[PDB]
Amino acid sequence: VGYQPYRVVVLSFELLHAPATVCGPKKSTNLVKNKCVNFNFNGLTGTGV
Amino acid sequence: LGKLQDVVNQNAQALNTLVKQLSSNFGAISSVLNDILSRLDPPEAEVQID
Repeated sequence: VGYQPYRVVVLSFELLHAPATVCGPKKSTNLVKNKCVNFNFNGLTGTGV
Repeated sequence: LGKLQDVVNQNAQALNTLVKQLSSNFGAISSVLNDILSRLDPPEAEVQID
């Protein structure tokens, strides 16, 4: 149990001035319409109905 | 009519260019002010916002 070939992998993370290119998906929230609500749909953080 | 059309066309073009002016960097690294704030800390990004 001390000399068998073990498969060792390393999963490091990158932290720089970039958006979340690869990460766990956020839980889908509730949808609201006709209310002044902020959203971030992949290209902008815009506030509006 | 030319005298009634130019006074509207010039104003519309000026407003359109006001919209266009925010799409330029003015010598900075980004156009929108939110990107430099999100990617750089405000102490070093004071020159770009200025």
